[PDB]
Amino acid sequence: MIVSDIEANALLESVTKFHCGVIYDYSTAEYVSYRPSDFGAYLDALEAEVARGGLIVFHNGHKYDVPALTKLAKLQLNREFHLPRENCIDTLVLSRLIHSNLKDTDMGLLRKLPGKRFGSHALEAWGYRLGEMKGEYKDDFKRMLEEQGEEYVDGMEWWNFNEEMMDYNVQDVVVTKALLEKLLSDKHYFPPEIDFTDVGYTTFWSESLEAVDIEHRAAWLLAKQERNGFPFDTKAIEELYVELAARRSELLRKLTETFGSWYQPKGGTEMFCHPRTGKPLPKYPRIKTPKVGGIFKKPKNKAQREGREPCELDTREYVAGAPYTPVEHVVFNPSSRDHIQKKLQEAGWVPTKYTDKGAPVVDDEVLEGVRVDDPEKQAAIDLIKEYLMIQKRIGQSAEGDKAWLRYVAEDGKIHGSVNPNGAVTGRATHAFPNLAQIPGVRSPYGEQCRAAFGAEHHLDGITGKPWVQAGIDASGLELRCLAHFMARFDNGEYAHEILNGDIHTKNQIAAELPTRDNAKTFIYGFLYGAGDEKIGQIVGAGKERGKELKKKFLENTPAIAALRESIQQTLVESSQWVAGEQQVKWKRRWIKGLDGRKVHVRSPHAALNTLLQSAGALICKLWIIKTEEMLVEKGLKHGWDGDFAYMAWVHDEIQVGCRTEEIAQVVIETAQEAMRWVGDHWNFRCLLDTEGKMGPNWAICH
Amino acid sequence: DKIIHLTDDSFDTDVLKADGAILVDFWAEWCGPCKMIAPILDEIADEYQGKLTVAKLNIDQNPGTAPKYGIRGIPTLLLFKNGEVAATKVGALSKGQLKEFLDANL
DNA sequence: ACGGAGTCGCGACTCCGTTATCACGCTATGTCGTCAAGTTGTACC
DNA sequence: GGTACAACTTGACGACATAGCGTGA
Ligand SMILES: Cc1cn([C@H]2C[C@H](O)[C@@H](COP(=O)(O)OP(=O)(O)OP(=O)(O)O)O2)c(=O)[nH]c1=O
Ligand SMILES: [Mg+2]
Repeated sequence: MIVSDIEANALLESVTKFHCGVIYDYSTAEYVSYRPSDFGAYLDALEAEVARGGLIVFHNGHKYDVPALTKLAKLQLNREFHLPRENCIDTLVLSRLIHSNLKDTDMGLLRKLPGKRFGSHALEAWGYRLGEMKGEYKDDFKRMLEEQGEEYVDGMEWWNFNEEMMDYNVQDVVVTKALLEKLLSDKHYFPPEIDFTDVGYTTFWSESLEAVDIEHRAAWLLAKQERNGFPFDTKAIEELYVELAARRSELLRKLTETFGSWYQPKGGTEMFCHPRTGKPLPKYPRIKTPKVGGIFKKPKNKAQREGREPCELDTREYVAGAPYTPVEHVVFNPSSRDHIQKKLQEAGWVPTKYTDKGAPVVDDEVLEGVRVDDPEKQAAIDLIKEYLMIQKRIGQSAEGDKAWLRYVAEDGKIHGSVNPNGAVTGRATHAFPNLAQIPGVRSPYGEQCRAAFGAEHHLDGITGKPWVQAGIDASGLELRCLAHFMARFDNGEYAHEILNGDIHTKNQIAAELPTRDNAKTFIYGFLYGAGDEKIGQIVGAGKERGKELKKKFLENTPAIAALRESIQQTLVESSQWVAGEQQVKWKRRWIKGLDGRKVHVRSPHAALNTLLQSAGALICKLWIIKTEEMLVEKGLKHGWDGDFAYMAWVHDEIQVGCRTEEIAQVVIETAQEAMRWVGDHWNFRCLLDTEGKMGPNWAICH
Repeated sequence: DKIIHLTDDSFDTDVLKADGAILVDFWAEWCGPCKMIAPILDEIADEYQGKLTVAKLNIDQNPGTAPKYGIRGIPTLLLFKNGEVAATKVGALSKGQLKEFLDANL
């Protein structure tokens, strides 16, 4: 077993030089210092460690270090350097797996961290947490440039190898070693009876918990998805941007000819009091009072000193001791809720629902609810809502900071990172290109936004053909998970009933709801315990109707209350009552999942969510890992030059860009067989079903 | 009355070519230093009656004139020598300060 | 733990309740640090 | 009379922290 770390000149898109690599070994207990010319010896040491059956440990090695070494080995020596999967261990994945809750424990320690590392899984953050940090290379280089005198550039420190970078790499290696020993000090996720630093790779992957293997296979597959990427349609996005900009100018002209301008009291600094006594009054907006001013200036001449010649007049137009109201000529901005609320007060409408800071609720429900006497403004409310929607679409598409047109690289492929663990419940999150924010198939222009996303925009590298995209989704995931949990209460009757037709369609017929996704939203809100006002807001009716539907479904399915009572008596000790808070004692801060993780719980009425979301996330994660493993072992090839590629793993649904429709059908059948394998492996008491679609883009695949 | 309340059209037709010293107040409903300075202006309208023109203008009910003259702060009293702007001061003055400001311009 | 409300024999006595949930993004707006430049009291030859 | 000077003040500008609200599963 060795622990290594590298140092490149740039990120994955611009890496072209290997600076230094430091190796520590347990069999020698010595530091192995290298040079920029020792790149071949570094690769030979790694290949010897793989051939000896050892384990090489990096920090975030799956996303950066392994493909960086592969690209450097290719572009320098033209030698195929491809390390195996099981001989690589990440410390970031183990840290995210063991310490899955940093926000509820980082406070009380901030006395250590500088402040910017609050809830950070970086390598320097653990260097401050383990009290082993001797400076920073970036701060040292900034001090160096300020010592010489020339200006600072953020990229110059990754251009030249030096002893400071060498010692920084040594510090990174020893922080990685201390962090690895701290994570191997665990007892639940790792049995301490076997010294894991002196075992084989098969012994290490077999004598630990299943969750570590699941997490590392998921990290390897997500790194493969990152180096794959997702296509894009630049001309269609630019045509949509021009169309939305023209319609935005059209609606801005309509709203500026509908409404008018006014004055805003923004600008006051000092304090106003009662002119009779001196008591402050909160019934006035903020004003300002100057401190220097008058009428006549200082006497400079002799007759000015004698009062004969009048002095110079007050040019600055302010007098010391005259309070005024500093205002500005605000123009009506329809992207300002405050301006919309001001105009609705001036139209004669009385707001009802308020927030915690006095300003009333301004959303689509109350904009449908406003009924005034003016038909022109009553029609212009719809133009306000359409302007807000188009402003949201443009801010998502191009004018935002995290813009698609700003993040698409030169290959036309979107490269957006994905955090594997992410949230505390185990469900994965998405980085700065957020693929979850892409609208659905019924929002206005979201059909065109999904039609601009497809696998047909990448031609073949040899034949030059548009590919075929395959999308596979699961239906009733959490509901069949709930059936699996409460089968031991209701003798499997709900699990037998859920396989008879679509459960969401049957609930839609039973509740008389307009759309299937509205039925999904309602049954999820009833599952996770919504209030009566929230149920009435979803169903579009009153809280009496909400209580009627809640009592009807609760008397239809009585096992849910028994399951909630079982959990409440399971992990919760007691519960006190504050007028504004709720003191609840647990003495059990976590719930064991399907694999055996310590999934942290936040709330006693969210422990059910903590159970079910973790169950669905683990099912989907091991499902896609098994699907990838089966598609490898059946004889296909993963990648752009091969046959298929993974490009979308947002939530409970994959998109696979195959080569032909027969290959896509093989992928769908393989995903179905992998889903049945998971349902047989984890002792699933019901049947799991998938649904695969075959279209050129997301307009057909979903 | 004592202080003539004007509109935008009355301002444009009876201020710019009125041939006299015209003092126009700019006031809003929700403030408030104008409520302080308004009895002072009512006293000056009787003290200096027969030598200048004292008027008031609402910046809320007349949205034309105040964006044309570009007012950043209210109250603000503008002295009009033959209609055009000659001298002005921003704030809520007192009676003696306002009398000194009028004596410093005549 | 006091508001909402079921109830004792319509006012008050007394019993129940109390969250939809994890992610990210964003334009608006108030706070506060930083700075360019006069200025106005001011101390002394 | 004169002359430097030094904190005060006014105005502008930029980084930063919420605020509901909007997307998805
Ligand atoms: C849509 C939605 C999902 N979820 C959670 C629970 C769901 O089981 C999970 C994914 O939801 P879905 O995948 O939309 O539910 P589904 O699998 O039954 O239907 P479909 O085949 O059309 O995809 O995310 C919510 O908590 N609130 C929501 O509004
Ligand atoms: Mg689904």
